[PDB]
Amino acid sequence: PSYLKDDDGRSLILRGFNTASSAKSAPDGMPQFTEADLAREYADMGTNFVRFLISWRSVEPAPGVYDQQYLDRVEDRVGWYAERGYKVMLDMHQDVYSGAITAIGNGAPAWATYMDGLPVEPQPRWELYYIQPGVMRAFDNFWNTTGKHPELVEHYAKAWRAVADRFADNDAVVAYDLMNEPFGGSLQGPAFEAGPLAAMYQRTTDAIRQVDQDTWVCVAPQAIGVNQGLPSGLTKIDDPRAGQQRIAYCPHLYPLPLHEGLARTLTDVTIDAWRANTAHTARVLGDVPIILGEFGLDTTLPGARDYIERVYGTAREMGAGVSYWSSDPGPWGPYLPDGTQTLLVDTLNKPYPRAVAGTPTEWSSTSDRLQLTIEPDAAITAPTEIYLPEAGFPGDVHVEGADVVGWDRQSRLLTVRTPADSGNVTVTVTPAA
Ligand code: NA
Ligand code: NA
Repeated sequence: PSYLKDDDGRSLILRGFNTASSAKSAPDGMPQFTEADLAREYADMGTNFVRFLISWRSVEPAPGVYDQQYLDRVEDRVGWYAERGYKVMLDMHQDVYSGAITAIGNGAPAWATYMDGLPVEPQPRWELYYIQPGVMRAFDNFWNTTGKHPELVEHYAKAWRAVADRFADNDAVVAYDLMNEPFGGSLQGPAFEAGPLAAMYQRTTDAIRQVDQDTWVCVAPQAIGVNQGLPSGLTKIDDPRAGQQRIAYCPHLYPLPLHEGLARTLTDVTIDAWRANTAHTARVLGDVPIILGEFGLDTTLPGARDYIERVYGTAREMGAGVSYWSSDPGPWGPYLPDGTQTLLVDTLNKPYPRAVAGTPTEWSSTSDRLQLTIEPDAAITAPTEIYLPEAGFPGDVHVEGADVVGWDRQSRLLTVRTPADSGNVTVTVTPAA
């Protein structure tokens, strides 16, 4: 597998949350999430990544007019993450196109929503709004399948350029996720993914690269079908940056059965199919890094822990980053509304390598042990950086295979140094006696 890298050339293993669904309908575009909430997250789970929801409607409230005060608010939040050593992926988020479809949808500004008078009647599940005539038309207009709105993708690309212009020099931002769960309307499958979807990604990448040459551009397949383990027809996106391509692949995982009986078997084979397809499309895109941009479930469902642990194990084997859906309060999230921890906290709170001085070829961890094998890179001078939870590591560390450079018992960051001229190096970290 391939990895995103920090400025020191270290390979990044990304672990965090989507923050947050509450942003979707917030008048000011911000999630109901405070700096104290982030402090709690970090203290409880030692996460190092966030998929932070932004919105086109907040970026471009009128055609060609960008809201710099909104971008100030996003920058403020990114600062909270920066102060705690997080890396940030900005997600241009939508579901069901726009709030203006009837609230139910979110994403596009009202001026960019053309339903052409076609109906959007109430449905028993939110996902079924996607196939209502007015919503299908709004998407068909956006992709210019109707031929009536070529301007919409151009506006979208330039809205992304405005965001990239603000964040190009932001050391905490590592990725731009160009579109949440792309939906093709009357176009579905390769006709959509290799057609207007890929075309929008190319135009948007090109626009972004006018102002930001180094942030990873992350592209998703269409969500319907592919979320459930079907193949993607997405095609390769060109990166005009000088030097190596910085495109990454950011699919989601939402097995149909969602964890017991035949449902468990179906979910397990879905993971297998999803893995094979994800690996294939990551190759098509140029042997690119993978970020599992969303997965999640009601943690109060029997079998939830086993599912979660299998997904993280799979991500680890694939060298994938993970942003769990989501940090929002409730049974899916790490905390219930009153602040009580769910199953997720103890499940996610395990040792992991955050930034590796070389390619991690394999690793494992339990509550009181981490082992990591590194393919060396002599060019990297920064140490390997590892998270160790206090539960299992209440005092000092015992490290075999590396020299301890620092052990910060407050931030929970262990830094170690390994030789680069002795082949692959295995580092094992356990609690001091
Ligand atoms: Na409109
Ligand atoms: Na950056």
